[PDB]
Amino acid sequence: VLDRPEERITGINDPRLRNPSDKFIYATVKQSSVDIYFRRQVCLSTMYRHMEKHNYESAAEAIQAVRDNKLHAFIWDSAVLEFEASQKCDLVTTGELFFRSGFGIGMRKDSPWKQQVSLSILKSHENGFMEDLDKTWVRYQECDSRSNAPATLTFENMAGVFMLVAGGIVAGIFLIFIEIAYKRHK
Amino acid sequence: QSTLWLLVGLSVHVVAVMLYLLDRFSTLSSAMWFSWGVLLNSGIGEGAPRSFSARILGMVWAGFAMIIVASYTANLAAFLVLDRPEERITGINDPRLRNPSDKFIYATVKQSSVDIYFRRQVCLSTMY
Amino acid sequence: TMSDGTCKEEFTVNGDPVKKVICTGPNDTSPGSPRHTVPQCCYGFCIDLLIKLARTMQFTYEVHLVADGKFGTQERVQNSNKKEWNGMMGELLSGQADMIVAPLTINNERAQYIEFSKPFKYQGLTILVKKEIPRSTLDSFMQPF
Amino acid sequence: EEAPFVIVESVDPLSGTCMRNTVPCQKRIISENKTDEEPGYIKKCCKGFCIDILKKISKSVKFTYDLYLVTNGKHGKKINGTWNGMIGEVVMKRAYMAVGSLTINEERSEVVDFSVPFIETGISVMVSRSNGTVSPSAFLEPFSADVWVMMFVMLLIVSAVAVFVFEYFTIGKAIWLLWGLVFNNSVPVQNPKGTTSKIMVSVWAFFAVIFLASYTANLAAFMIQEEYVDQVSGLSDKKFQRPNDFSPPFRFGTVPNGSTERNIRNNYAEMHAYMGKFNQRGVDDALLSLKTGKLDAFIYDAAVLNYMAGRDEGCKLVTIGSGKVFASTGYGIAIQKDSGWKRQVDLAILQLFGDGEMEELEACWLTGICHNEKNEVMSSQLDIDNMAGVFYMLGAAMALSLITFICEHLFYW
Amino acid sequence: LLWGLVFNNSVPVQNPKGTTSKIMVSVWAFFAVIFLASYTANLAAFMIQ
Ligand SMILES: *[C@@H]1O[C@H](CO)[C@@H](O[C@H]2O[C@H](CO)[C@@H](O)[C@H](O)[C@H]2NC(C)=O)[C@H](O)[C@H]1NC(C)=O
Ligand SMILES: *[C@@H]1O[C@H](CO)[C@@H](O)[C@H](O)[C@H]1NC(C)=O
Repeated sequence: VLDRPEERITGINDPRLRNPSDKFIYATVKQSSVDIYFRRQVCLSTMYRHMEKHNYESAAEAIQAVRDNKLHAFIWDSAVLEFEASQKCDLVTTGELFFRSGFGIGMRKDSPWKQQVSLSILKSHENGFMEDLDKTWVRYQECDSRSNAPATLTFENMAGVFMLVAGGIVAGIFLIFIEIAYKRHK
Repeated sequence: QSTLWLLVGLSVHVVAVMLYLLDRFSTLSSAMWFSWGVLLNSGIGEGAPRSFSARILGMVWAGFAMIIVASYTANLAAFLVLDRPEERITGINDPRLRNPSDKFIYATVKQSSVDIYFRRQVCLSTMY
Repeated sequence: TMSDGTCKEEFTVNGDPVKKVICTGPNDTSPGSPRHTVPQCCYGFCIDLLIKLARTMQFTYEVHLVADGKFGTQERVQNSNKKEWNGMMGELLSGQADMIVAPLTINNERAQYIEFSKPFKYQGLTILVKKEIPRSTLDSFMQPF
Repeated sequence: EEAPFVIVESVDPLSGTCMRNTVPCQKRIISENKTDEEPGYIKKCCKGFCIDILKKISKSVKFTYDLYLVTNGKHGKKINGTWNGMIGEVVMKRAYMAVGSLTINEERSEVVDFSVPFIETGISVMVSRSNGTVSPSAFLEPFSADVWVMMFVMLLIVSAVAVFVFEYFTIGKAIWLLWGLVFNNSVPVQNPKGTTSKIMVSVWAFFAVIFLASYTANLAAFMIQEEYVDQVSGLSDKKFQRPNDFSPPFRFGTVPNGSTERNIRNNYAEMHAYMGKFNQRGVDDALLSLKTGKLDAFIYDAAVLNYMAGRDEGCKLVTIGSGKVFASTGYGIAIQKDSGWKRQVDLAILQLFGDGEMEELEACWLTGICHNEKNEVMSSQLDIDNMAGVFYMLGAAMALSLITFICEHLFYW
Repeated sequence: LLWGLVFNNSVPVQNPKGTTSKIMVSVWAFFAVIFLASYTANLAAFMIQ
């Protein structure tokens, strides 16, 4: 139990996310919505500076840099990142959702297609259409993996004592040789 | 659960008599003493079954009983931690202090300062 | 795309025909390139939704990726005073587009100049970090010794 | 009046007008005798989630407002092309806005406007409590299979060579002593040849005790486990789809003439027809009839069901979880059509989302005891499947003993 | 023999009188293994400090 890693990272309340040290880096995508949210936040300014120092250009690059242990933690959207984690695999999400908002089609002001598209989107939410899209190729197509467990026994664990096996055996060969030689002498 | 308890009491005897009849085909009672002891890791010894493979199977069943006692000590080490009381009460944020149930009672002194503080508090009215 | 001009079709797990569309745009290389406005081919959740929507509303269209990969935010450019909408938001607000179908967030900063539909997928924000297995076997006979 | 989104109260037996952080909400009872009239004007005062929302909006964009409860119909449905309930009160010009627990769909949007949704919600399924079982099947996890047989063959070969060099016997001797080392059991210890071989088995016992300490610790570690399941997987599940098999999971609650009602009716007609036998008295009757055994499956707005599951004594439950939400839409603030207020109200609610203030409202309006602390008492040797598999391995060993005895009888003669 | 039961060590096991006394030490070993499981678990518990 003692040799358990620092395996605890929560949402935006943990002091670590507030007093940044160069052991960790938290990055995002430049010019992104997350940048707006963090900028117009009163008492996260230190975090915002330290983050602005190391942001990226695209989501995929950051995913890769996290896979290569250059970037320690990533703060991005929830759907994209959840799929990317559960699917690729051996990456995990920690913490609870905080900036709960939605996605949406965009339009310049005053196009009648706005009034039409809103009704269309609702109709589509009703027919389960969106649901079957999601089930089709958003989720349920991943490295669906369970939770963690303590470590097991491996060969590197046994090597330290297998040496005493062969070492004792060669010592015993030499020892029986010399003991029989001595019993032949006296 | 009396089931994992009672199953071995019959399995030991049936496998012992099985190997005993095997040796008879080419010691019975001594084989029973032996199987009970080797399950219990007794300081009581006797002779092994005559053939090689019969005592081979005996030693396999011995490894099985070893896994049994390992499971038992593991389960006791578990029950150590599992039977821990609800020993966690924090300041005024825990939901329990917010959704009161008649299992707990939180009291103060009437006309006291604490009563003022809790009264002029917006979303602790149920608690109050 | 394949050399035939399109990109070859395929099939889902159920053998269903994956819809695809021809989408021009980037230089095929954003970091280092003059520009190569080359035809690509797109397909995605949003693409499916766009297809259904259009069939429901009698559109006709052509998709093109954004010029510089950035979602969009406000900025005051250098050597001027006019603060400008960056990236894709700008490509909409300038006149280069009539709609923006993508994973776009919703917040009042954008909602000043744009009109939003109802949300079509709720979500939030969260953090990703690498998962590590390693055990701690080290001179097992010696560490407690 | 509804679940924590809006609450009503008697005013104040101490002060004549009620406490701080509350809004006076009037009620017009019209249910007295029909003799002359009485518009029952009682001043009560209301408080809750949506009340706080509008209390902040009004200060942000400078309304003033009375507050006006409603009588004819709970929420609202179409009736001969007419609307009752809150929507009815809106279309009849008696109110610009309606607040509180109100959904969003297509049919309402056809006649009234809608602000931007400020809480996502949808359909869900609540059932009785669930229980778990034993997750592990065999206790081989404390080592890799490769570890296991690698050690196996290494030990066997070293034993054989130690015998072959000590003679310079009785294979059973070496085998049984090795197995006694690994199992710490009493063994028929023959052939104790007094030589260096004794030092060899001393080192053997060294290795064996180290390995057994490692194994017991590893099993103590791997003993940590948990389990849970729910025996329904969506509105598309066969039970709901085919509610006429042998199993009658029955009496789906679905308080009538709300929203989920009409959604179900427009999608699953036979489910509606068979669902004609249901629960009709709000949410309290639902929870009761679920507790007794009068029914097993409830269907209502997730936004109140997850809360009810949270602040509940004991622990009942909903279907698998959030990932099971059907036709996800959100609550809103329905304002009259084409009013100029719409853009400003929308922008103000977005402003609230921005500065992280919905956190406070979720913090002290929406929390539960059992909506946390996911764990279970670990499984002792109650695993009948694990032990049954081990016993099946034992019986296979018995059969192998039979067959090798037959083969030895054949090889002798 | 009693100390070997409590300690599970190799002992110079003399006098194995074959009678009911053998059933007696069988129950002895039952108690001993239960007690040793209890002791190892208890030490695992008290190790937290
Ligand atoms: C659902 O529809 C029924 C159908 O009208 C509504 O109510 C009924 O109950 C009222 C009060 O007892 C009566 O005044 C109505 O005459 C009666 N209607 C019929 C056809 O019997 C009911 O209020 C609606 N809402 C709910 C939640 O049930
Ligand atoms: C319409 O009105 C008739 C009586 O005029 C009534 O019987 C019927 O139930 C009503 N139906 C609807 C859908 O309003």
